[PDB]
Amino acid sequence: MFEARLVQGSILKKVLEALKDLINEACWDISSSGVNLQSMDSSHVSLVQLTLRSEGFDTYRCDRNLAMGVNLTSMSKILKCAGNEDIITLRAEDNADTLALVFEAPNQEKVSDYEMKLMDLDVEQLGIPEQEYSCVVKMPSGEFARICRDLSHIGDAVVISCAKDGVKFSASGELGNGNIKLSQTSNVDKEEEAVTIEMNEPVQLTFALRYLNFFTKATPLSSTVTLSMSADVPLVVEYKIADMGHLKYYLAPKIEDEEGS
Amino acid sequence: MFEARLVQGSILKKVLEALKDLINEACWDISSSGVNLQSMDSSHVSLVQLTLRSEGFDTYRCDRNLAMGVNLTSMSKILKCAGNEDIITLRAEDNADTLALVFEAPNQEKVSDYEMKLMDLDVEQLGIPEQEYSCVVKMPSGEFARICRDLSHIGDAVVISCAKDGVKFSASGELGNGNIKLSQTSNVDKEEEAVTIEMNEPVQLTFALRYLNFFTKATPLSSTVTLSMSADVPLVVEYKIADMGHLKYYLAPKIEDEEGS
Amino acid sequence: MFEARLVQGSILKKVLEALKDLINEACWDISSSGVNLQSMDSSHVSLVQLTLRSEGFDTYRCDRNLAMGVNLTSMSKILKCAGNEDIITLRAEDNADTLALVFEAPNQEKVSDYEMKLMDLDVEQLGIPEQEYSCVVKMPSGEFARICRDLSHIGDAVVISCAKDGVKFSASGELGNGNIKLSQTSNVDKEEEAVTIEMNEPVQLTFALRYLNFFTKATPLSSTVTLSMSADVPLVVEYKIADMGHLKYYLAPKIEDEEGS
Amino acid sequence: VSALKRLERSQWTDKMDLRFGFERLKEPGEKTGWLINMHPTEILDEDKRLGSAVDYYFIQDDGSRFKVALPYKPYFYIATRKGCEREVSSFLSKKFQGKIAKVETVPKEDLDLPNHLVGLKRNYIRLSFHTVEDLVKVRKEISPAVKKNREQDDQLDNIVDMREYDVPYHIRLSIDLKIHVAHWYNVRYRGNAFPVEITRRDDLVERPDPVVLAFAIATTKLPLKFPDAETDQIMMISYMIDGQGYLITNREIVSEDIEDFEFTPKPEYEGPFCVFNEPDEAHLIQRWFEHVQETKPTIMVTYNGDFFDWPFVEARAAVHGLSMQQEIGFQKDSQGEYKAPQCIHMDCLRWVKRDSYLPVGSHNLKAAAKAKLGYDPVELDPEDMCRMATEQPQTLATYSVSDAVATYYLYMKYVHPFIFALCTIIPMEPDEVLRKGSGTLCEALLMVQAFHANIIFPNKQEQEFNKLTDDGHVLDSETYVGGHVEALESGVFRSDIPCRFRMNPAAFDFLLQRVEKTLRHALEEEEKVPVEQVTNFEEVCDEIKSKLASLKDVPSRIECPLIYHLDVGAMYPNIILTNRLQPSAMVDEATCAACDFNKPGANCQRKMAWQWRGEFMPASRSEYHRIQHQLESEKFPPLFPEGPARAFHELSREEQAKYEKRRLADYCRKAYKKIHITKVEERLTTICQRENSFYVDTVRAFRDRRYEFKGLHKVWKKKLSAAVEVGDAAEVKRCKNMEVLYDSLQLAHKCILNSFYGYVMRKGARWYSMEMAGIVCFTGANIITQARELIEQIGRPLELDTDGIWCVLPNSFPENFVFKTTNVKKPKVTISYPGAMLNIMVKEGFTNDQYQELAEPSSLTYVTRSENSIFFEVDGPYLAMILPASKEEGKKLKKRYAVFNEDGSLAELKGFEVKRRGELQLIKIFQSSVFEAFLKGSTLEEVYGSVAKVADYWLDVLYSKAANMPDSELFELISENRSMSRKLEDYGEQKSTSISTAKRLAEFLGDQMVKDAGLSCRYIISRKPEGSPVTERAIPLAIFQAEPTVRKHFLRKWLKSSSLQDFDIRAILDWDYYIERLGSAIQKIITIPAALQQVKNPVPRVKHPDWLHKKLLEKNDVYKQKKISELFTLEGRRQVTM
DNA sequence: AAGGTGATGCTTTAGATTTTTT
DNA sequence: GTGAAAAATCTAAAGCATCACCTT
Ligand code: SF4
Repeated sequence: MFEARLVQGSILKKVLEALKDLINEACWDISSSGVNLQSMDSSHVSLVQLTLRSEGFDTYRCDRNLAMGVNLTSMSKILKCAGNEDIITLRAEDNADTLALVFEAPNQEKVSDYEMKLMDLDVEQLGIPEQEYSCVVKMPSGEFARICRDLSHIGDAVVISCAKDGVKFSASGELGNGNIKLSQTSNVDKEEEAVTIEMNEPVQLTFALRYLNFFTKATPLSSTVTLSMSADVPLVVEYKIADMGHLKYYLAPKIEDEEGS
Repeated sequence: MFEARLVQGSILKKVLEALKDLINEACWDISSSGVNLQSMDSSHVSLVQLTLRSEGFDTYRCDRNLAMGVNLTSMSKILKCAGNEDIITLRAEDNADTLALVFEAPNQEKVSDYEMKLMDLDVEQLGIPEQEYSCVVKMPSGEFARICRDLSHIGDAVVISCAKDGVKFSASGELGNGNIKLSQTSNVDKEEEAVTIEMNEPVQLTFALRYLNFFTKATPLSSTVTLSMSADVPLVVEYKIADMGHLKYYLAPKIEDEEGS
Repeated sequence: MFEARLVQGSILKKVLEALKDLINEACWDISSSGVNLQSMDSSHVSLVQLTLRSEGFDTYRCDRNLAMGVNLTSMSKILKCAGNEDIITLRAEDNADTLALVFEAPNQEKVSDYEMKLMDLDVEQLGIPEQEYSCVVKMPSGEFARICRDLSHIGDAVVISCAKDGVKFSASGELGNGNIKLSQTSNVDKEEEAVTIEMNEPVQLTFALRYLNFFTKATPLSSTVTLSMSADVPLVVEYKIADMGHLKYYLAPKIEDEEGS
Repeated sequence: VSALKRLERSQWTDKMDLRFGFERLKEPGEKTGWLINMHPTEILDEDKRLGSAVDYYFIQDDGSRFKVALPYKPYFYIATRKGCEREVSSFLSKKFQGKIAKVETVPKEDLDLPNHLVGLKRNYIRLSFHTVEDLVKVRKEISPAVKKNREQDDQLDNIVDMREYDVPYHIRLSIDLKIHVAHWYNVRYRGNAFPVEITRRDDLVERPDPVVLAFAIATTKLPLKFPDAETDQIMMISYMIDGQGYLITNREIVSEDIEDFEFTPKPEYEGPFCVFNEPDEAHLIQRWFEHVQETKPTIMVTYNGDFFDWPFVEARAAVHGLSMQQEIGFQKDSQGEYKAPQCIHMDCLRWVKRDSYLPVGSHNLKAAAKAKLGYDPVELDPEDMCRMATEQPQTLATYSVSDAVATYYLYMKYVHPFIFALCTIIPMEPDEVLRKGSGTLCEALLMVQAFHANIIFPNKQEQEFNKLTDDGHVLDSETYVGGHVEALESGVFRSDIPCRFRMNPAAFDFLLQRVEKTLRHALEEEEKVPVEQVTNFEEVCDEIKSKLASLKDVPSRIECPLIYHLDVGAMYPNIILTNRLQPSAMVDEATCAACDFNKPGANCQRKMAWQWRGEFMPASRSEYHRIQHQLESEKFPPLFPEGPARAFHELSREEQAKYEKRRLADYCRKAYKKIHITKVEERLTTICQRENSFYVDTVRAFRDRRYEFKGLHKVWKKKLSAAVEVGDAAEVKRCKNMEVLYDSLQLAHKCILNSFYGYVMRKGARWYSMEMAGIVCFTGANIITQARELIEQIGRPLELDTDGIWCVLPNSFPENFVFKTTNVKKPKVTISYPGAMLNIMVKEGFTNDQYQELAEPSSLTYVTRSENSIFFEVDGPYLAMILPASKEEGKKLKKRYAVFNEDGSLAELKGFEVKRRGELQLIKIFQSSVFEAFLKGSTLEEVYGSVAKVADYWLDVLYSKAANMPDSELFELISENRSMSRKLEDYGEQKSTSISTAKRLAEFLGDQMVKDAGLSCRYIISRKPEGSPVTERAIPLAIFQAEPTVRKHFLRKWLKSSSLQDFDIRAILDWDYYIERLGSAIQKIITIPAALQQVKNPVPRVKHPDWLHKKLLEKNDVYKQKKISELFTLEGRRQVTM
């Protein structure tokens, strides 16, 4: 039996309300190391990956690797019922067709044990190996949220550039264009609000801006995010969740093809 | 005639905010004891009893009993003009179809007046029997409102079971199902968030959630809600409007007769 | 070229919120004395005047008289995704067909740029003569906004009736008519709450009530409002700013011709 | 009705028929007759007993006419339990003493009876009375008392079903003794002591020329208000006897005298009129009445005169010391019509309403005249016609005689032969086939054919209430899913344009092994010509192989297509013929098990599927039991005004059903957000193939009768061309009479045939079987989706419209081939190949091998045979195909397109807004212009450019606000012309723009403006009162013709602008809404289909919906969409457990 | 003094109805 | 004149973003 109990439960609420928007269907996977999600979106354009490590949990007890394709907008709607400081316990049996969620209220008086059924589906399984990422920056979450709400009123294609002067977020659109330039931090005493850069070569890439709005629903999850990019590789958006684990939003660029040249 | 003044405007207007949508026809009956409303919507399953006592009003004077056949949706569009502390004043004549509203500012500077018209009607007034209640609960309005708008997204029919240990709210549907358990609190100091349940025998019934959504629009009116139920008796939702009044929702349960067995 | 550095952003931003519904597209006027706008309504009824003086801002730098036909809704979208404490630099060119906006933050590490195209627009300019107006009345922004937005529930047009004893905001319609009365205050210290009535002669006027609802969108921008009128002239509504700008609304009255006699 | 009143009516009608020259035969003798009229009339017999009869009205060749009163006792049938037949008669023969003519037993077969072919007949009890009034008395006595007993399920309680009770009595005489209208009869009157004898003479068929009186009027009217029936006077009246015309005017309202004049639109119709002028109305009405007396007509002709002309003339005559009753014989009846006691009333609008196959856009005089007759009558506006006549009334005379000549010749060429050919088989008098709908006349025809088979007739079914399908879920509507209508693509498909064709080589390999079979079947079943007389079989059967191999090796090409309408002339008759499906035979398993014919391995079952659709309440059984038990003892307002309070348990079913629907329309409106849930499921029907063949054979008999009559029509048309080349008058006249008789007979037969489907599902139809329409339309969808998938394999489908596919095929496809045959009957035979392969694929999957027939009834000999008349006729290569596309996400327009014939003429518009009702005149001349201008061009972009060079004209007009275009034709350019359906108080709380403008006219003119039904509401939307919905901006066009200060006052009180100073039409009309309407039209028709075919936007003046433009720019973007799976390596595949 | 949280207006879209073509 | 489908409105409800309040 798979039982995972975690004390402060706004994190599991927000991480999956950020999962509802991007994809319609996901592949829950359980093992000894932790919970894995390696399901792509319905458009076969962008990917979400979750590794929620077991050592962060208050209580973790798992039998073996098991994959079940639970829908996400339903889990997000039922999970919205939980409070912002609840204690969350996922429970699944060995071979049952229903999983349960236990929410324990901060008042130590209210208990809320829900359950939902399962459904079958057919989704590609994909595995990402390790490639050097030429440019990696550390972005505050709210700053990135204002970025994604700021560029998306212009158009739908985003330029994510990384040069010696810093990082650039651009977008063209029917009403013109927008260019947002950010530089690294030097003399700030705090880390959760600062921005840090590291590079190997200048990177000039473009990505789908709508899927960044779909991504950035996990802004209040944690105040930091890793933006990683290199030549001809999918864009990496690493939202770390406390000491729990991390999520990678994989945004496949729409690479320019040599047609007119 | 009829001239009435009430210093606490909110306790009136929020009351009528509870009645903007559920019922659209009003038949006021006024006497020396106060003002009374007994309405029942075209759905023929919902009843509203609204009593405001004469002593609760700041200044009260009336000549004779009157029948006021005026639609109730209209003045909910009209009593939101007044502010929170803004003093409410009612003016009515012996046999005039015109009601005058005056909003006397607490700084005695800003006053107003609006006039309203009544229609003709023929509405049967149904008696309200005084029967013992099997299960009653005095429980905060905010928590009940949260329960209602949280279970309104999962399913549409609700199973409410008021047992000795507390109460269970179960919502089932295509999205899944979920039940929420509340118990009585004993070590509570303040009474604006305390809960208390009295028991004679356990009552389990199946209700409707959209009627409950229409009921709990007046959650800022009062901090305590009295829910009473028995065997095949309509739900009584009692709001203690300040100290003067009580608003009583009578909801006939959707009793499912045995047809499948 | 044209440079306009403005520290407090709200005194621009909220202004757009007060225009995007009233005028869909207008011609702007700039000068070394600040920015002057004479915008004409879409349905050809009302006029709007904005005078934001130069030293009310932080910095201007202008060469000559320039007129920019910036459409209101798209630049409203651009400012919709900015910050309140954000400092804004407007940049304009003499011959190029673009306008630049620079957002910068007090934390110095949040800077962004935007470019918006422009289109040529022909708007006639009217010169309203300066007349000594009989009725000048001062009310706070909040009560005037609420009385307009809650008396519009009554009818479709208003009649204002000023005498020595106060002003009468009456309005008639299908559900009835409502009149609003104002008294005088002498024991007030702070000037926003102070209501005063200035008399030259009692005045009768009638005005478009929907335009009063559309007028009360700049109420977060100001704290007090002055309504002024005289014999058979359009209403002038002034939301005076703290020596940063100035606002005028011209609502042409719908005078009652003697058609029944 | 008192019997004294009936006797007075009978003697008055006898005298009135005497003065109209239909003298009754009282002496013995022979006579020849040609029936033209049947009426029910009380005739006193020799026993001095009250008794009904039918008056037949015969005319002869020389003009002599007479009447015959045939008495036949009214009767019907009652059903009793087995072993309780004689006892019911015994009870009944001692409880209506002096009332029953007689009672007997007539055994007949049933249609829903189990084990029906063992040899049993459920014998009924036949009850016959004397008069129709007593018939109504006894039916009102007996029918509800046992009808409720049958619905909920003393010797009287053992009767179970009153059968055949809604039939008219005279129609039962027309069925029984076989006297139809418009046949020749030999009648022997042998005296009073015996009933008159009538026999059918079929040797003579030549149609005599009757006496017909057409009439039309003009009426004086005060401006802006239609003429009334208590102050106005008939402006003049024109009328027609057998082509000859007389007009009667009135001097006090005409300006000079007018003489005799003629008016002929074409040599086919001659219009000689003689004009009479009289000082006042008295001489007018008396002269018209006495001319009717002296001419003695037999059939009247009006044109929308049943609701306008007759009531106004009657109301005007009854006040001026006269009476329409005592002078001409015209008055109201129970159904709100004008039925003469001695004459047949023909309303020529009903034929356009029912039989003309026209939309409701062509019922007025001008469009219905130009749609069938072929000429355009003179247009006159009713408002200014009085003032125009005051200056000179000759154009008024022209308009009135144009009305008269149009209605008369519209009758005598089209309505007269078609109606007089309908009634040769339908047992209705002419005033019944014209008035009743297509359902009732087919009901009477099957009434005849099923009386010929000696089977009792089903009752008109009771309407079902509180429908229960699976679990509660009370259905608002229960329907069968009809024909799958889909437009698969959109845009242009022109004959000489190149189109990219993908082709599956597997399908071509499939046709490699079947060309021999297809061209064997093309002659063994479609021409009935065996191959042993043709010798060119090897030439075609290697030419097709060579062409199909040349197509095979390149299954991806770019060349011109061929457009084919691969359909069936009448698929719904053809399937019901082929499968032997009967509305009296579709049964479940229990009744088949009750039959003793359930042998192992039987073939009398046939299985079929169909799709069932339901729109039902979200409530359950409990949530409906609660509202029906709650509504028990509460008061309700009575239907009669000023009535007492009345409760639920004595309500009629209609009003209580309406109240339950209203209650459940708001109980679940606030509990489930929706009122009905659309549910589509599958159902399976089992059909017996041995039930009475009174329907499938009837359809077949009419099909082969249509074929035979078409052959005779063809040979008589060739004879008519030879005859008009000859020039001998008598033989030309006889040949033309036979030609129009045969043409009308075949047109009547096909009009019956097309409406056999439409009768079965009708409310109040005797053979109500939902399963018939369901399975027949499901089969008609399955065959056409098989055709569409085969075409999607070997070409491109374009449209499916539940009658056939429209198709573009490669130009090198085998299209048609000839055959030299040594047979004398068919020396040469040509046939199209796509039709042939469709025939062979539908006789590889739709062969009814269980198609059962009778051989010997005595020995029960049943023969199974195979025949499929389902044929895909091809309409040859058309020139152009037009499809529009929708603004809405994904979906596109259905059941609407525009196809052209070969020579560039318009072949067929269908479903478009050009000829709708309720549409503006700006969006109709636009469509008519752009379609005729569309076909120009060379390549795909040239066509869109050429049609944009004409569709941008109607944007240049609206942007310029019609400056140079005169305002005289502006007024009708915008005006709305929708029509009402009910009265304003019938609508109740419902609100819309037409209701709003009718209420604006209610407070602008009198209440009598909106009391009459079918009001032509006219309204436009103004500009100044913005913010509100467009309901409150619906100002009438009626105000613009009124007095100016009235316009000013009503404009001030309506659009609410007291400061307005200009009142021009050019500025009061907001052009943005009209530009939006024409833009939605142009992006329905042109712009979106052009974008869907990878073509640059033809007209830049209108913008696409947001889903179109974004995708367009993306496809024309430098970066190209790159996915993740093709971008980056994979891992594998997996599944998820329970 | 700022982010959570609830109220509430804004916005879009399914849908209920009528007329009409098929 | 079946049924399927279209055009054109209100219309009522779900979801959302933005602003007022309140506590940490
Ligand atoms: S199909 Fe056969 S078993 Fe069924 S009703 Fe007909 S004869 Fe009887």
